[PDB]
Amino acid sequence: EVKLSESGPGLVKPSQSLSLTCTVTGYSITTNYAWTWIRQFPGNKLEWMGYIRSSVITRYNPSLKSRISITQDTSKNQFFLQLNSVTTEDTATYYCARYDYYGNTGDYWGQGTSVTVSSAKTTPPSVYPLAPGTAALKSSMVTLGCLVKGYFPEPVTVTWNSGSLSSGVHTFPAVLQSDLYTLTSSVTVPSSTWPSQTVTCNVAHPASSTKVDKKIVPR
Amino acid sequence: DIVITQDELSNPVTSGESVSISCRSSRSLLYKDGRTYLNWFLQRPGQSPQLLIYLMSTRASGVSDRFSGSGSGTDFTLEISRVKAEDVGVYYCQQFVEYPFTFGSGTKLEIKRADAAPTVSIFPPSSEQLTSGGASVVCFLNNFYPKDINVKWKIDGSERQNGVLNSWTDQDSKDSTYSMSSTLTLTKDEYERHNSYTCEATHKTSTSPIVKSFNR
Ligand SMILES: COC(=O)[C@@H]1[C@H]2CC[C@@H](C[C@@H]1O)N2C
Repeated sequence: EVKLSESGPGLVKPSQSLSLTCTVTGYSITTNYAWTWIRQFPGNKLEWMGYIRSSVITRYNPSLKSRISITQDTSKNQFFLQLNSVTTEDTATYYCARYDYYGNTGDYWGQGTSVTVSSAKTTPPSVYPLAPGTAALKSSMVTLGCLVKGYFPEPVTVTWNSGSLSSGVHTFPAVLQSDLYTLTSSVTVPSSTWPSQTVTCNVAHPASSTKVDKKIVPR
Repeated sequence: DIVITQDELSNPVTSGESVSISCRSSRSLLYKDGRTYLNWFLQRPGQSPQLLIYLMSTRASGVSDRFSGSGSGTDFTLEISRVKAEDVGVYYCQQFVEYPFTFGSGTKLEIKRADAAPTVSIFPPSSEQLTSGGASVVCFLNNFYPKDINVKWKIDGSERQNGVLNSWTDQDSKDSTYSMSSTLTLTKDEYERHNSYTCEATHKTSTSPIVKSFNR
């Protein structure tokens, strides 16, 4: 079917201009559909921003004023979003979607791309291993984990053993502090398996272009 | 413009029962064509919204027949027959009659399940973090129900409240449970000054607090 994917810088300095791209595949954007941009603020409040249709029809949210501009490129099949003079107030996750006449969107939404407006500098995260200090009642489960600390801005994706281990995994919401994010993730496996079979955690921080893999070893 | 109000549910519901979510508009959403433009979406933790119903009572494609909408021109209801654990998340309604296409504040759905006691795991600072001058102690309290929980840290037996940061997850879509991680962060020189560090969790599933601990 159809697929939409938003891309763009996850960090913008206040006063500046924000710019995101939504690349469609499997379907042409030069169709009479409302190719729209929507955003979700911290608190989960959802807001409609605007849309471009039939390549030359654009409508916008009165409230964004005249700092919003929605354009496209038929050759590459992508429409763009541009928002002038952004303030922290604009920090949020941006989703592109395809609405039709009757408000139906189907499964035609992008994965959303997080944008943060701030003056702070991008800082990659430091990954630390969480092993058990001592032993415990084996012949059951063992819980290991990773600690991601001091990264800016959101987000960071954590996967275990390159993603080939998804059950028994728990990744917690990042908490802010001194304008620096920190979060943890746990994973639980049969004691009989660790540390024989090694267990790593991968942390990718797109904002800084870094990816870390950390093996959890016995202390 | 139009103001859409969503009411919160008063209590977690029982699996296999019928649930109703309500949304109200300060302006009628009926259009000159006789159609009522209201959309219902479900958004699960870490996902993009998902259209469920549109045109007030029409099922999006590939959506369970357990979901259905009804209403007037200003009062709407999403009915979920035989609610399943995979249905938790946040339900929003959107008006599609006039600019801007206003969204609803959202309604959260919680599933009732068997009370489970937390699985506590405490971990000490990594040699990597310590060679940095920092030191954090982590404690995971996994897969418990209900969500109400209280954690308490103690250094050398004495209660501590400075440096702790808690992060609760949302209700699991498979086993309906909740999980929390508490992190006690102190400076390295401070950590080398104490020997005992304990994590104490007080849940309804027991009078006595589950206490995990270690000694430097
Ligand atoms: C603000 O204009 C709209 O929402 C239009 C009208 C006409 C049909 C339906 C959807 C359109 O986008 N609306 C009731």
